[PDB]
Amino acid sequence: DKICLGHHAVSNGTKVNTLTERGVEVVNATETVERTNIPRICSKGKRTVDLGQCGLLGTITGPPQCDQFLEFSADLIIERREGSDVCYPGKFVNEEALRQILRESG
Amino acid sequence: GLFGAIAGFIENGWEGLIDGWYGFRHQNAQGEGTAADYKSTQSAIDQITGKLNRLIEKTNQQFELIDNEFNEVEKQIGNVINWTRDSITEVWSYNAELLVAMENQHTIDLADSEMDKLYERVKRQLRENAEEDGTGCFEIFHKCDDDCMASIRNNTYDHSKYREEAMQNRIQ
Amino acid sequence: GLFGAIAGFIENGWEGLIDGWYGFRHQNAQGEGTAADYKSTQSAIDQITGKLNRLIEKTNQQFELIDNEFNEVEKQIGNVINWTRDSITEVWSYNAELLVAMENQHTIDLADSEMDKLYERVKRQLRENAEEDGTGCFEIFHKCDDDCMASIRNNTYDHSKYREEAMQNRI
Amino acid sequence: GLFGAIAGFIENGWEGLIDGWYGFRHQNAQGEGTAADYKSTQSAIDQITGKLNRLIEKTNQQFELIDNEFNEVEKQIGNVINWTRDSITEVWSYNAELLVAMENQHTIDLADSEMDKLYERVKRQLRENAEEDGTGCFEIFHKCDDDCMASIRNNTYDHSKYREEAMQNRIQ
Amino acid sequence: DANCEGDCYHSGGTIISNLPFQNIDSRAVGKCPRYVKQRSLLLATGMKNVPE
Ligand SMILES: *[C@@H]1O[C@H](CO)[C@@H](O)[C@H](O)[C@H]1NC(C)=O
Ligand SMILES: *[C@@H]1O[C@H](CO)[C@@H](O)[C@H](O)[C@H]1NC(C)=O
Ligand SMILES: *[C@@H]1O[C@H](CO)[C@@H](O)[C@H](O)[C@H]1NC(C)=O
Ligand SMILES: *[C@@H]1O[C@H](CO)[C@@H](O)[C@H](O)[C@H]1NC(C)=O
Repeated sequence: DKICLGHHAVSNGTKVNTLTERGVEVVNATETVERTNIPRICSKGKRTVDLGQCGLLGTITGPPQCDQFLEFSADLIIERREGSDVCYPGKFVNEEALRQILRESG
Repeated sequence: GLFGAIAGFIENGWEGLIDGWYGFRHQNAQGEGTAADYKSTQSAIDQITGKLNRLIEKTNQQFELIDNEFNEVEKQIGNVINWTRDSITEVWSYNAELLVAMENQHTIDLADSEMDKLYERVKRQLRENAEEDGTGCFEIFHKCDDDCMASIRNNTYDHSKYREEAMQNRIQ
Repeated sequence: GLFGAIAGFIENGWEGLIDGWYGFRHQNAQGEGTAADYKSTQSAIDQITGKLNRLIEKTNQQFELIDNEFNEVEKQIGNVINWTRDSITEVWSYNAELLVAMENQHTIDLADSEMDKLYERVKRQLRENAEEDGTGCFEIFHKCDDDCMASIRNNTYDHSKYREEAMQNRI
Repeated sequence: GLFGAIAGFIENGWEGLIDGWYGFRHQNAQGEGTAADYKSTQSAIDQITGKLNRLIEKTNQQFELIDNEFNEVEKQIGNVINWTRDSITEVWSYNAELLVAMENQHTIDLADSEMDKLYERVKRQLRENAEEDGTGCFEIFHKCDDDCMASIRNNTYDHSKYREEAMQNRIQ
Repeated sequence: DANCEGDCYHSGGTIISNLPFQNIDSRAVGKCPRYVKQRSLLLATGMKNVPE
């Protein structure tokens, strides 16, 4: 009479890397690096402001595009590529600092 | 492995055993039989779980924009930022690849230990009633029916009630 | 717990063993006894100590100020200085929690080994004059008085001077 | 942790064993002889090699010059860079010095593990024809000629052929 | 989209994931997995596979 004791295995396993070897088959592995993107701003339950054609600095001065964003209140602020802060041409001294102030302004 | 029983003297795994990770396969008068060992299999699964619960559902920190994709920031500061970010990416890329190798090396040896712990425990139950060939088997030297086999599994084997019989066949 | 012998075949620790970390507990006709083993105990302590000398009391570079609590700096350079510091704090926090987790994991297995190494030394001391109980005990098949138990402890046990009875009693 | 092999119950190494890393050294009627075991010696080498292959000569990111050795940059931006550079340099040294030790610790227990794997292999090979001395030797209880020790090495040893003679000499 | 909830935004969308590392945008903002150059780092969740 014999009694023998062993471990399980599978036909097609997954190769992994270790301290000491490349491509060593194992029973199961799972991924550690996320690659699946969601092509949308997921904004469930977040007070969101989509500035659109309004530039984030245009909320301070109020050019015609930003007439609807003079006193907004948000948790998530979105700038779009078509946003222009100005109507009469000009630019803000220290623009980005003021933008960084406004993005976390609420 | 590190304890040499996943590649050392257990030659291969048992693709049929889907009951668990580690288990018994006996042969006796009544015939063949295969069962898995819960107390061992769960000891390694509870351990991999610890690792996963440590790498997954981390609550990472909140970071803000310092760059601008639409209106590029000043050059000299844009380079200090591009430079700094590129450096941190080195660290994390290194930290990520090293951590997995550390963990994957550990898990692969960790499973060995559970095999050797099972093996070297069953052997002690059969104190002088059996001898180990060295393939992961135990040559039993007495009549071990399918109840005697299940006796071994749930650790009810009374080595004394077979000893005098076993010792006899051992020396002749 | 890679070697067994702490949660393994060894049932539980002895709270009474205050001499060292590992030890012997013998039972024979002359009575009872319990003593420590210097070799195994000191060989783990020496290791655990070596870890402490590797983390404790290590000097670091001098870092000066680039911020200001009172007269705040310009914002654009501030959010950069902050974004960098917050990014290094992640690195050193991850390095800390990981180092200690890896450190403890090796520490605990480090004590398994030294337990198991002690158990295996004794087993080959008494060669065929004793059998493996399974709970960390050795059923000696020859009368081993308190002077003989002392021989096992200090590694003066000569198995040939008892090897004769031994085998006669195992059969 | 460690295994008992290297510093433990094997007292010293063999400065005369240049054939490999691990090896046999029997003694018998016809003399003394020493030969290396290929499978274990290569098994360790295939492992340390796997470590170097991970450290030596790997793509390293291209980094550029934010600083200036001839015309020093502004003191305020320059103190941020000097600070960022020094903060990373600590990271890269914590990582390196830790990595080398974490590997050195693993490598030293690695080779230790391979010896025990050799030792406990041979034990099983001579089921009951030998007892372990405890210094890393096996007192063999039959007569083992040169083509016997060689059969022990290349794993052709049939223990059933020598067992009866062996089991007699032991118990007495 | 108000149907999904995410906390890691980049110029191309949201990253909703429990993994520690990401490989989607190095400039992603919010509560994000940290960026790695590697495309995939597989963590072992089983033993050495020794088949017949
Ligand atoms: C195997 O790993 C994959 C990785 O995604 C996981 O989804 C699956 O649940 C795992 N299966 C088992 C049986 O572990
Ligand atoms: C900084 O990197 C971004 C991409 O990450 C690039 O578009 C920009 O031109 C870079 N700025 C400088 C000054 O190199
Ligand atoms: C940087 O962080 C500190 C807290 O550590 C905060 O008080 C300070 O306002 C931050 N810097 C800026 C420019 O907001
Ligand atoms: C930065 O460090 C360099 C040496 O690496 C030194 O020459 C220079 O004076 C330092 N700059 C500042 C502003 O401390």
